[PDB]
Amino acid sequence: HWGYGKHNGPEHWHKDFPIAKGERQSPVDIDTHTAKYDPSLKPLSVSYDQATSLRILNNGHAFNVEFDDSQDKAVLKGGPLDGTYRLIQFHFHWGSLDGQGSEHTVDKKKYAAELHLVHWNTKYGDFGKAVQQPDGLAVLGIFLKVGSAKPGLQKVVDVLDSIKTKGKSADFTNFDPRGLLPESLDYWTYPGSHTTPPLLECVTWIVLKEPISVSSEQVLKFRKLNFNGEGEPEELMVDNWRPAQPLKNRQIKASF
Ligand SMILES: [Zn+2]
Repeated sequence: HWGYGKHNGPEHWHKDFPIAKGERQSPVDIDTHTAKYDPSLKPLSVSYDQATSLRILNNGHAFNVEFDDSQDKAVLKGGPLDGTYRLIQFHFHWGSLDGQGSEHTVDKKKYAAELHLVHWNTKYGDFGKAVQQPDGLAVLGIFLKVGSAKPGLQKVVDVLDSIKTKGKSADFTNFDPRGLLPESLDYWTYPGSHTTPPLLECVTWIVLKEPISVSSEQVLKFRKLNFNGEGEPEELMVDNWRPAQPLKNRQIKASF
């Protein structure tokens, strides 16, 4: 099936998911000079004090931190959004080297990694139904640069050993997502899609301007993950990012 290799990479996805070359595909390049300042844009509201993490899993394309979304426990509202979005999971995209890894780019600049906090619109009742709506999801994107270590991230780094290969999972309770947020909530927003198959065009992108710094050692551990299942040839999980897609008329607005 699809992956990030030469034979099943992003350039091949269109064959199985024709929407690959749709009109509101993601990620894109954020041109800071063309992005439009919108004063009608409300401040983001991140309510994660009562978040409940459950576990972490290696799905063979990335690692996911799953949360209990049976109640309005960890929610996102305000900004360009209408209604309440519930956090379901978070994952990252990274590279083989520090000069690449982000999906979205700023003025063509690539970051070391990119964190995705995925949320679904409650009016649709479940994740599965939300992915069928134009306003079904809301993903908060955060860039990672290499500098100083991120204390909040270390809990996640230490558990990777446990989910080395495709299909493994481990209990992961009492993880507070708040340790991964930058100081500023200033952002860019545009309508787009998921960055992995089914690449459904149901996402309201919310990309934070201010990146979070992670240490060399922390990102190094990400790079030790495997795409492959256990007992199979070892394929390091690196460069699990999709290249920037055409804006195609769409407009990127700024909250600042
Ligand atoms: Zn993602």
